[PDB]
Amino acid sequence: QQYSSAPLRTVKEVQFGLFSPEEVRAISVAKIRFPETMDETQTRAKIGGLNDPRLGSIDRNLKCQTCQEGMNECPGHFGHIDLAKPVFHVGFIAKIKKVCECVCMHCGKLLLDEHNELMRQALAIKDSKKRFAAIWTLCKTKMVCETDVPSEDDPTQLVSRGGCGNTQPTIRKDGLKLVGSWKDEPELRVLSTEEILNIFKHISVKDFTSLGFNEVFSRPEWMILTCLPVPPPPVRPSISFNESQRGEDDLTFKLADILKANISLETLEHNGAPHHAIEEAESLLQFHVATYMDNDIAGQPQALQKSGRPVKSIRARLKGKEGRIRGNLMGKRVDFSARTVISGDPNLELDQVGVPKSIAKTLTYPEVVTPYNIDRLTQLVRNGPNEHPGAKYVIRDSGDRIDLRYSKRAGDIQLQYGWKVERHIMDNDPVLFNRQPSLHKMSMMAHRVKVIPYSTFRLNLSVTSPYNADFDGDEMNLHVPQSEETRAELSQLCAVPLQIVSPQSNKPCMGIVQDTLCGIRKLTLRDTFIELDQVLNMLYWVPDWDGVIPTPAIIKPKPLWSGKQILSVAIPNGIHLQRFDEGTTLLSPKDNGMLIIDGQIIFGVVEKKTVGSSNGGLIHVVTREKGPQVCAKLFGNIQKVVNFWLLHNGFSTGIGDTIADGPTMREITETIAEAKKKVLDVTKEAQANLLTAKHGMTLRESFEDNVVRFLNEARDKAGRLAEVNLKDLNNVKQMVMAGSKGSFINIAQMSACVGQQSVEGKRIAFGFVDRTLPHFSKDDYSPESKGFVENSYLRGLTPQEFFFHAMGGREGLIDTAVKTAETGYIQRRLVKALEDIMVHYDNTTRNSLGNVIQFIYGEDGMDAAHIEKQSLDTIGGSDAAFEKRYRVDLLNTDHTLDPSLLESGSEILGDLKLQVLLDEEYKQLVKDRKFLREVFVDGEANWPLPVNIRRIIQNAQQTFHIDHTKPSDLTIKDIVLGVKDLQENLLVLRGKNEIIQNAQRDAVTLFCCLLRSRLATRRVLQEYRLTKQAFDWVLSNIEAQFLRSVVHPGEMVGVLAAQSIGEPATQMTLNKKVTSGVPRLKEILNVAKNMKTPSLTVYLEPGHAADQEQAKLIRSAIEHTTLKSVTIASEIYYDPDPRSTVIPEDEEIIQLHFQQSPWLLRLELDRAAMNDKDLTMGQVGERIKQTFKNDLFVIWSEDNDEKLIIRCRVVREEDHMLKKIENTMLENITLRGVENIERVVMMKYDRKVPSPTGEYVKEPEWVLETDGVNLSEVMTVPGIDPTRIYTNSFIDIMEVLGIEAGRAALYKEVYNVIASDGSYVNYRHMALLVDVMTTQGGLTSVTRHGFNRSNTGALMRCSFEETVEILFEAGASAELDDCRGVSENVILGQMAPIGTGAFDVMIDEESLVKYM
Amino acid sequence: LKEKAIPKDQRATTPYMTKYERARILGTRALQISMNAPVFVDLEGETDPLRIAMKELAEKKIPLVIRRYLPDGSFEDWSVEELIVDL
Amino acid sequence: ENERNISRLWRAFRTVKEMVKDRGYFITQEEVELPLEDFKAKYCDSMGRPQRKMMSFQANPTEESISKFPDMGSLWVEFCDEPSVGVKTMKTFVIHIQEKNFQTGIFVYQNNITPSAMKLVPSIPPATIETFNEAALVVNITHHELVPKHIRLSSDEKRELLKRYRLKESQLPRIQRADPVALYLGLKRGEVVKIIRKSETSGRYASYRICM
RNA sequence: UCGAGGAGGG
DNA sequence: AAGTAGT
DNA sequence: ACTACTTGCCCCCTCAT
Ligand SMILES: *CCc1ccc2ccc(OC)cc2c1
Ligand SMILES: [Mg+2]
Ligand SMILES: [Zn+2]
Repeated sequence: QQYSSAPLRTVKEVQFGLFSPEEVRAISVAKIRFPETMDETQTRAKIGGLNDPRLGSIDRNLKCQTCQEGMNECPGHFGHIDLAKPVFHVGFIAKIKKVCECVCMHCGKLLLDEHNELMRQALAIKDSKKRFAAIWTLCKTKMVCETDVPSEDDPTQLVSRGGCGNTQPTIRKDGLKLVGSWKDEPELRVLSTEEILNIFKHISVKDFTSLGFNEVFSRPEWMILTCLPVPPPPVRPSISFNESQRGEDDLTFKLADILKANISLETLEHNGAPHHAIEEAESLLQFHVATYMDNDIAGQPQALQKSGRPVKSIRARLKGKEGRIRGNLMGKRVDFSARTVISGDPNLELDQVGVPKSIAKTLTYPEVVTPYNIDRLTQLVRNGPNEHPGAKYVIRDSGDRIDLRYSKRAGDIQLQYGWKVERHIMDNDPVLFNRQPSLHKMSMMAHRVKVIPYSTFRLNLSVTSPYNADFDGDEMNLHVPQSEETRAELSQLCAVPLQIVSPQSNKPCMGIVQDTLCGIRKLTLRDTFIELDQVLNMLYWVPDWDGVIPTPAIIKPKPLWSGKQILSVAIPNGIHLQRFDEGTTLLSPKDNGMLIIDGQIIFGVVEKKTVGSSNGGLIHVVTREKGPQVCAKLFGNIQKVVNFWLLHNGFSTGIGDTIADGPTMREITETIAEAKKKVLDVTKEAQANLLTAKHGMTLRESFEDNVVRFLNEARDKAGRLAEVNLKDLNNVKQMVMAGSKGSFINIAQMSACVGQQSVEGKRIAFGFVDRTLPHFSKDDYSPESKGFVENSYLRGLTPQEFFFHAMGGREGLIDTAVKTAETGYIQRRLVKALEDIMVHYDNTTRNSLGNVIQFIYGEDGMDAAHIEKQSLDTIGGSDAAFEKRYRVDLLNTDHTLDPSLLESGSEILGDLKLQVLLDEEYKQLVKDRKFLREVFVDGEANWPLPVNIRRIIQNAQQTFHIDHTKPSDLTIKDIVLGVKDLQENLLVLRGKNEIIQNAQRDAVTLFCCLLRSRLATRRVLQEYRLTKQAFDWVLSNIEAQFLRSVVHPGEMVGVLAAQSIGEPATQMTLNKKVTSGVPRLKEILNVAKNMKTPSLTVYLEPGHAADQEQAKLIRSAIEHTTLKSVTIASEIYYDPDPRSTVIPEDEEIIQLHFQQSPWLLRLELDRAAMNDKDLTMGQVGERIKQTFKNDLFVIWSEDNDEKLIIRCRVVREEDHMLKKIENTMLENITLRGVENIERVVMMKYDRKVPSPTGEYVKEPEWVLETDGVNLSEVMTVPGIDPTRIYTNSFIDIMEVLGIEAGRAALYKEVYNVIASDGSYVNYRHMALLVDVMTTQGGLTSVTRHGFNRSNTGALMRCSFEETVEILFEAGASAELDDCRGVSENVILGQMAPIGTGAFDVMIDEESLVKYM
Repeated sequence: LKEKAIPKDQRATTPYMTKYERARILGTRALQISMNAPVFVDLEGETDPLRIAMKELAEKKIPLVIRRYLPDGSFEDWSVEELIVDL
Repeated sequence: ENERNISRLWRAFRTVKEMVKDRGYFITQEEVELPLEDFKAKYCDSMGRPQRKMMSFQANPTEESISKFPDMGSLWVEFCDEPSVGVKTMKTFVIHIQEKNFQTGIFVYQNNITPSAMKLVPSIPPATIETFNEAALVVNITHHELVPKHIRLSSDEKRELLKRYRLKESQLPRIQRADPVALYLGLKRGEVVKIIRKSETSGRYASYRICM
């Protein structure tokens, strides 16, 4: 804290290494000889032997006798201990042994030379650690230190190499000792540490630099400890819980152990030394030095304190969630924080936070005294710390700090410029507000303080959704920035209105919720009319009101305003919304849809689809059009008019809202009756062996799959029966229609019927023997036995329904609990794996190594928040409707621009050069239609893109009062060249070379296809009716909003991608039946070697879509089967006459297939099973015969003989040869199909595909699904489409088709995991993750085995997992840390090179005088 | 090296000011204004140092240069006066 | 039965002509779409049995391939009739390679090249030899949906790539040398491949990977 | 003022 | 225990 | 094929050096 004249710098590089004993003895300030910590007279001095002998203070006296500084300074000074004998460093016994196996003993020389080939190529590995792995692999088995070697010129006359003669021992680890054997019996000698030390000290400098070591920073000899550093007290501080008692740290005691064992070894060495007696006091010194650094050694007793609990090792301090790195550096407890219960408030602005007075009196901001505030600050100092607008402390330039609670001068402080005043938090201070867990960045947002009473944080309700905050008792956190520039970082980056439209889903993340949403529908109703007395209150309630009472829609006998009318006062001007819900006409008979013009509602009931977090909703529009702050006011003004109107209209929900209304119940139970009658039918079916299974499914499985569909297909029927019976006044229906709470299934279960309970997919199992409850007879598969709840929640469950429903509920609660640890840990692995990824100032997306992950972020360079789903109007419809819309033929009197559309209309008829222009326009639009159908194969047209051109043109049509009568003053040169010119101004990259310029046309290609598709000449002139005015204005706006939509270099895209994936992973209430989201995502992120549902989707040859027989042929062509699948039984007979036969049913078919063994093997096959696989006994026998060739004489009955028999005999004394031949036949040999393929189902997928007319048509095709993967083999099968085949095993895709195709399948799978739960995540996040996993050439797991073994800095990698082992290898290998990783600058307390740190701020002296 | 400075007539980054550049400029300035540093605008009654910095930026009277570093130590200097400020 | 096996060999012959055409050698599209009948019409004996040594062929570089890569030598593609390639046919093909003095030699083996023969694979530098299994060649993987356009960059094209992005080769995405497509292009170490794939954010996106 | 164990909250 | 990296 | 492994958000009482 005190001033120092040393130059202040920041850490640029961290150079890791190992301590030479000499350097320890050098920087050692004390010798440390006695375990006595205290003066031994307990005179409150510290002995000149262990604690403060020049090492630092534990008291309040100018100590640190070397520093003369006293604590809060003198960080701690080191001492040394000279060890009586070398001991291993426990963290390197693995590496020491590994080095011991590479070098010869008694000759410090590398075992393998450059005279070896595999060595000299492993020697050239540029990496250090991987080279050491290859050298240790080549040298762990050369055991003879060879002295001469076959040369490179001639293996005959060979070459010497100055080699050791001795044989190299085979070494093994025993506890903490290294023991070896040599070369008629062996010999075993333990390797003394000094022997290894002398051998390491003789390793050549080139050899250990080849072994990854560093001549100056980490020689191999230093993994062995000779002089041991003694950390100062601040690392192992004392305790003062009484006065004449002081508790020393665990480390101080463990050192005293090391010192005791050392003095024992020193006297035993200096005296008469019995060999065994000292060579086990050494084993004890090694034990103490080892367990002092790591006391969690595998396969050893822990070093235990007196009380039995183990001594906390130093490694234990750094490792783990609560260790040094995770819980003290990557995360801290912080000052200037506050936390309390949260509440809602209809009367706070969206970006305000209600702060209780007691907290505002406590939290304090340091304001520098400037002439702009000396008056206000002087008044706050007068109010002092007890009244709210007051202050706690005053800091003078000297430093010593005045406490207004106590200072006698707190009354008459006359402030001075430059002094700091620590004033209370006051209204409109930017503060950071957070609810936990903090899953995405919107969980922490900057609010404006409003000091209020009553001890609760108060939130605006539209901000609940991003925090995931309810008011069932939550607490939220508040952090108060302390610098004038961290406030700016909050108000200009993290402020709530900025975070409204989120880049995670390119949609808003805040909407109109709960009361205001339920009321805005009742208010918006067509027959909702407001009287004058109440209109004036609703108007005065909107603060930005212009004071202009709008003309009432109804004058007539009495003036009446509509609900839509008054609500429109909150919608600002310049807002245009169109949405056709369903059967919506422009007449909107059902008040369906939404039509807002200039900020006035024209028709349509307002609900969730208009004012929720909807994609094209009112909030997304106002935010893009008018701005963050205008949309934030839009929340407050709607939540004030709707909330006020609802306050006086009222709203409730009673139990009568669940009444089924008489006969609807009668008709509901009839519906359940005829359903309970259909299952009893299928039961008598399956009980009489009359039902038949679908392929690859049990008769029983097929039965239950039927029954379940029968049941909950009838539950949904009673559901819609009650939804339809419920009048439009039913308050629950009102909430479902407004979209504020509740859904269909809710009405169904509450009023009609609950439905079938399920556990693990199937119905309620037979927990007891052959029944679900003892109140049931055995083998009872009835609906009301396996857990079908027939009663509504209104009627009431029976004890059986109650218990089954309890079982089903417990499955969901278990699922939640069992999965939260998984989703939370997947979230962490994602963040820690993408954390150092951001966009640099060349638009390339890089990590902390400069390695390019994405050349242009998201392949388009756009901020996901500036992107909306618009339609590509040039991909669908007939080839003709295309021509009708876009073709302009100036040389044809029927297909020319009508002279009504523009003024040069008649004088351009027959213009050959203009037609040459419109021709090349039309050839570009048809080129685009080609390109689009190549990119989007299935014809999907709606795709998220940067500039909403539809709104940008509706704006022009309104701004300029465009009448669909007057002809445009545009010329075709204006439109065609204006758009052609506009494109080369849509800029993302900006380099002056063909690489970057090609990258530009690439990144801009798709958007330009949309632009030309919407600014085509006939569209501009016949649909839009634009003017050269409105058109030029549309072009300038498109260029503006485009440049605004590019990403800003600095966006921490990595963390955004991780949070954008991990947070939807939280909301997954999971679980062909394949592995579902949360487990499958665990599979994918881990690069799971043996996944759970390895399906294979095989599409067949093009000219065979509907050929079902062809599909049946491929099913039989690939689906594996063995003889076991068709064999009923096998028997061994003694039938010793190869020409006669004792079994009379085999009397025939013996003179028909007309030396050997008298022993007969007779198989009986299943006619039904043979027919599922098309029989052909000849194929079976022919395969067996060609399986054994001459050794096995085989005959069989013919393909329709009543019993299906194969007889087998051996050819020219054990007879167990036949016993083993039986299961050789049953298990090993195959009949037809591919290996690892098991079931093969035929499903008939729908598939959109373009008609010869042009438009896309549903043309479904037969597809085979699969249980098991053999891609390399199924691929080469005749009759299939080998270019549409797909596997959910992307590990296989990477191995057969390449890394790129693996990246595409890896994305297709992660996308299926999110979409399967209804969620939407924008492309660039999933894309960025998949690109990180594939950028190194293979599949890098998001796992301590994959990415955390990269070349990123050691501090970054250690901040994840395997912390101390990573820091040990960093020390041994002398790693260098760029401190480019964000985690490094977090550890070092430096501004990280992210966001506002991606650049430096320079002051310019010449502009400093230009301005004065 | 110091051939690390891309010359002005060869700068290829964006001519627009980023969210982070603007936030770091307004913060840095409001910090210096708050530490009694010379102000280059008519205050016109403004007394919050941030609102003062927003006024300096509105008139391009901020005398600071943004040093944009490229992934190799190369960098481009840009004055706040040059940089376009949409938002 | 024996007839269905010869079709697979014909499919691999096709995929070989496609791979040679793609690597940058003068092959026509007629030679590629060599129909089903005309194959047994040329490479089957009296019994209708495929003779494989007849199938081997040389291929020369195209005009623009020599313009882009001047040292793209001539390529030789020998097939083997014996399903296990003995070291005798290897040294025959190998001394053939340096005798006629080629740059690249592609050896398609039916079932197994012995550990003895594959010892002579890097025995003729400065020429390289690639070994392809017959069954991994029946389907051209590059015709798959998920395999986008790979393009081998020249030494100057890559030097320009590293300059215009300020990159060391370590900062470039990597393609494994044993990667199926890298084997398909004869992609050697350090050679940079340029990957043009379609996109849904933009119309088309260009990435690059480097060998190993 | 040292920590460990248990019970709870969203 | 899961699951993988390494002996 | 067997063994060596690491590792699974924020926020009161009781006990005993
Ligand atoms: C602390 C991380 C976290 C929060 C909420 C979650 C909700 C459900 C699940 O399991 C399905 C995971 C969560 C993880
Ligand atoms: Mg809650
Ligand atoms: Zn000191």
